[PDB]
Amino acid sequence: IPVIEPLFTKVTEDIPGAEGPVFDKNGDFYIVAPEVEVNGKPAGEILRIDLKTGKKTVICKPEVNGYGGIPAGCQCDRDANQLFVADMRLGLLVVQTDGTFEEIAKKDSEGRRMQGCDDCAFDYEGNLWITAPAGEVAPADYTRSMQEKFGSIYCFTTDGQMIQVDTAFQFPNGIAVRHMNDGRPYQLIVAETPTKKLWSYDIKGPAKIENKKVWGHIPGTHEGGANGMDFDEDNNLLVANWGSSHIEVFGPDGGQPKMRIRCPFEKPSNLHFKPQTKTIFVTEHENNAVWKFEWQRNGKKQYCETLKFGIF
Ligand SMILES: [Ca+2]
Ligand SMILES: [Ca+2]
Repeated sequence: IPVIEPLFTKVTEDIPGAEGPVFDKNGDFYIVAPEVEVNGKPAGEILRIDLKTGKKTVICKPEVNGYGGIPAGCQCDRDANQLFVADMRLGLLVVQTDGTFEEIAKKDSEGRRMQGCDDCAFDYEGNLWITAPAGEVAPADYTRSMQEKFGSIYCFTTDGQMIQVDTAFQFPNGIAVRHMNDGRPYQLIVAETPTKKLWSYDIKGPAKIENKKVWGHIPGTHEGGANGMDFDEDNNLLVANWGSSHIEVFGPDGGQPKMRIRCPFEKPSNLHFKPQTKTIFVTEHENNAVWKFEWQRNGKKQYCETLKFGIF
């Protein structure tokens, strides 16, 4: 398995548990700091990073009824410059660029308590697919499915429904949607961290998946495994292999990595492409920093890069 060593450039640092790198519609860059604490209690932050200077600005410190959040993953919205944020303590949040936020739901479509979320991914139809490795959201005691299999997967539909699509995962983490050339959602890819497995489902429609299958295998015996992921324009899946010092690259068909990217740090956590470029921004937990490197090609367009009123 070939391994490349691209040049990594430091962007900024000192961001506890650096995660969820994302770009909004205007090209602004954001990341979350889920491990920031205050007196032993969660006080995670959402930050905007000035790429020119690397200077940080906390735009939001989510808290609901005295319960601080643990924001971990983000997705940019198309129909408005707002961010959807997976929070391990608060569930799903919608955050405005001015710092105002709102909790999306405390219960799913079946009326059961919402679980803490980790990452999310929009399909081109506007449906948001979410991984939920934590137990019930605040005020319930914080728990995570690292050992027990109670992690779930949700789909937040365009018509505002929060539907659990599956469960029994041992820490579902990264998640990505594979689209057909016609732009139709084809497959859902879900990372299950400790098991070193990538799972796939066939997407038949909103909140409708079937044919669960082991899609890929993550290398290493190390503690950890697949964390965040994203597709490049050719549908190659880049996966942060937390604890391995590498970012695995899978071909459209899955299986074993077609190649690996060696990182100058042991714990890559998540990644994201800068729109219209080959630039990938990577968050990592060794130094709690954000880095960037050049990929061999542009990233797959994110949902908020698509046009609602586009002819072609
Ligand atoms: Ca994650
Ligand atoms: Ca990403």
